[PDB]
Amino acid sequence: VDPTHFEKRFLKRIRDLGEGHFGKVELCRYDPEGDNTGEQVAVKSLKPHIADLKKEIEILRNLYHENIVKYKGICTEGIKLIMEFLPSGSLKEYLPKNKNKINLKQQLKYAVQICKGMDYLGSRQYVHRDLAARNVLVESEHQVKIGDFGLTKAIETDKEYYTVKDDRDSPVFWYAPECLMQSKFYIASDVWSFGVTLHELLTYCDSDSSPMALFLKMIGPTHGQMTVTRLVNTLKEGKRLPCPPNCPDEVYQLMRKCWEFQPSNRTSFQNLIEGFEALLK
Amino acid sequence: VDPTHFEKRFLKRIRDLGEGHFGKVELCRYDPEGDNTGEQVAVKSLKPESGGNHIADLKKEIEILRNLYHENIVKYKGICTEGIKLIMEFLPSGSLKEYLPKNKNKINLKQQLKYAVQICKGMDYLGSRQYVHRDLAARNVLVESEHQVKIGDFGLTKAIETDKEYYTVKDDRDSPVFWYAPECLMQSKFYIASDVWSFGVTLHELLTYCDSDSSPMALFLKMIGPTHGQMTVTRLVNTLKEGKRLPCPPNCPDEVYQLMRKCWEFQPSNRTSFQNLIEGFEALLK
Ligand SMILES: N#CCC1(n2cc(C(N)=O)c(NC(=O)C3CC3)n2)CCN(Cc2ccc(-c3ccccc3)cc2)CC1
Ligand SMILES: N#CCC1(n2cc(C(N)=O)c(NC(=O)C3CC3)n2)CCN(Cc2ccc(-c3ccccc3)cc2)CC1
Repeated sequence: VDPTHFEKRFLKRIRDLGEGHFGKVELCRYDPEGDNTGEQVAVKSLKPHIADLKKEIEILRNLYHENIVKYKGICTEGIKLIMEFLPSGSLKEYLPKNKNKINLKQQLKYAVQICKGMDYLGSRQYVHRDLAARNVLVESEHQVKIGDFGLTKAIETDKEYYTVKDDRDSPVFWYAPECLMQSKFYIASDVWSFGVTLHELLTYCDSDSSPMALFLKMIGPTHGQMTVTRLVNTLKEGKRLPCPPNCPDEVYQLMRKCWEFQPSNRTSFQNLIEGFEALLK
Repeated sequence: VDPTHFEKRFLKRIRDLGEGHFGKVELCRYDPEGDNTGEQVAVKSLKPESGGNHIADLKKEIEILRNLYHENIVKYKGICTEGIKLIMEFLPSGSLKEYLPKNKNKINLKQQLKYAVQICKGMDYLGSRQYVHRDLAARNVLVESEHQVKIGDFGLTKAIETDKEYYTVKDDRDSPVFWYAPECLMQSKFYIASDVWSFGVTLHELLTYCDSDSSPMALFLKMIGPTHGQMTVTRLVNTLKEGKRLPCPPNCPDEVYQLMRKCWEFQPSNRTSFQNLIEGFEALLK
């Protein structure tokens, strides 16, 4: 018996966790005894892209880090990705609900854990390209995990970036200017996304101070097909998301190093881990 | 009786000639005698659910056109007030987009260069009055006769301040991006030199008889290509940064393509002027 082979006939749908417009992530129970005692799993599948999900499956199968969601296996009819279920969900769901329990010290420990997870990915020559609070899962009050790798791409040995072709669904309010301007994705681009994610974590993912809400207030909400060129212009003039309420200036200064215009001038994940650990002493 | 005062009760709507986001231009007959012998007129008006600044902007447009007098600018006729309406002459041939595909056999290169000259004279008259047009495209160039064109819409026209070189725009979501200079796409800044860049695109349209399969939009989307209703403009900017331009129209001589390329220098200060373009076409027509 292969423990990473899930039979379709025992994978019972409970409900949806998430949707792109090419597929979904569902809560199922793997229940081979038919009595509802089976483990709950998160199951990624396509609407009725296949090559892309097969590559994503193969990336996650071979990642093993305490701050990366666990691969559990596949269901093959078409193919489904079986992952551990984290019932606390993303930081976007968990933080608004748990402000009273989650103080600054705990936010800096989640930041360190996100940086460790990201630096392990970068070490395997991957660029994530979708690092946001909605993709960071809460394992417990004390631990988070990167929970989705839908846009993760390999960087070829002795290249520095991956160039993207399908960009129409880009999370632009999280993207470094080289991604907006030239569709180029470097590890330094994930560091820029991490700065935005840290901004979300420090605002407890409140929807009224999201990266999108705050950038739209800055550039104007009614520019349609010009939205992205105004955002790049704004970033060109030096403007950045403001210091979160209650956020100490030396945390804000580590965030700002994620957002130097030029990839080569941004902080490393290792430098961020050291900065946060210094603040935690 | 003011001949520029059109009474609503005599303005009979016939059909739509054009539609934007906030208003339309309609073919009407102004028929005071009630017997269908009145003149046909083109009528610009706002949609009911109009919006914030649209009335102010149409009233500015009306004052702009009222005081333009040039043989290659559509003629103001008057207004209708009740929800103000701009009354213009009606040109039954329509725009180059309607006319050129139907009339390839009679419109040869010499006639195309004369139309280019007449567009540049109209544009240089508008520039002379400190206006930037910001919408110069074949769909806004009307055909008076086989021998004459007129610039027939001023919906985006603005005054450049005395001792400024550009106008900065804020309402941009409906921009004709495949006609826009990089400084318009990147900074929403509009110079007379920006209208020169649009003129070069409009020349390309004229030289392709406005065929839809070689439109500026079709040719740029095949270059960049059809990516997202959110990243399209930043790919287009990148394409232009790298030096890519619309190719030479089939049958277009290189000496005409070279006048068109002087329109499309990346830096506004490096682009040809309208008076230079007129000179170059006139040299070719000799
Ligand atoms: N991490 C995280 C958040 C997502 N996620 C994963 C888990 C987990 N493993 O437990 C989870 N948990 C919860 O929501 C619990 C109820 C509170 N949410 C995973 C991504 N998904 C969005 C998504 C992204 C990509 C696709 C997709 C699939 C195939 C092809 C193309 C795109 C589909 C959905 C949102 C939920
Ligand atoms: N020139 C030219 C082509 C337009 N146009 C003007 C005329 C004319 N005077 O004869 C014309 N003629 C024809 O089409 C004949 C039948 C073949 N077309 C005018 C502009 N319009 C587009 C447009 C532009 C702006 C607005 C607008 C109105 C109010 C508020 C905001 C925007 C509405 C429509 C397209 C047709």
